[PDB]
Amino acid sequence: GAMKHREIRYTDGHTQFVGELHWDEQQGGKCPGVVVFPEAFGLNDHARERARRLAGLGYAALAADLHGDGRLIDDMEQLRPRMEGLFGDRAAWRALARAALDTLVAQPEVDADRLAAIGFCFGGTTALELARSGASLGAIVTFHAGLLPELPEDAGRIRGRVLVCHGAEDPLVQKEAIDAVMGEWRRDRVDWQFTFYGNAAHSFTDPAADAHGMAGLAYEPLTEARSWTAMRNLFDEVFS
Repeated sequence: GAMKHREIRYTDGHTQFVGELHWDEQQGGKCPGVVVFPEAFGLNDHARERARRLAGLGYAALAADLHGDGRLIDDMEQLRPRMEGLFGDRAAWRALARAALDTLVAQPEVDADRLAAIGFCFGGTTALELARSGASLGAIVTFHAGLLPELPEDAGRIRGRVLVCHGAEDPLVQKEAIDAVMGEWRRDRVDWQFTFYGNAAHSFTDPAADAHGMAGLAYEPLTEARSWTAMRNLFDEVFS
């Protein structure tokens, strides 16, 4: 195709964010938009590449900034404090996620009636927070994402179809948290799907995972391909 990208600067009113929009310049009219939330490191090459791949499918994809000013956490001691600060300030967490969605919708390439969010690890958790906020999203797909309970007011506010792609060997996802979210989605009759991929642990979509913290984080190319296909099948159902 004619894949392009451009820097997008946006804000939640507190923080200045720097994302990246990927799109196919050959596409005719408005196309589905996908927000891409990265791992908790922040907007990195892994997330940019997934936005690029989405543009190759005919979407307009915004790789989102989790931290502000495009900042990329490389000191692993800083990861947990940032994530826990967002766990304890769900309003601020949802505001930065909603700012990314609003910025995506503001782009001339994007069909506001055909929107999705995906996320990797903490980015997937972020995508589910965006769905729980009641944002207008047709589909949400998570990849090796941590899960946590809803807020009470979130009941019935998920409006899209939900697909969780989970590594069955992932030590970082709490089994009680899986039970919790399944229970929320059963109660509210969400159109939800949850796939256990037996081969896979945490970070199974990242070829660069095999560096990090060894056992528990590992690239799994078969699960990467299968889960990407499952995402594409869901998007085709919702968007075609």
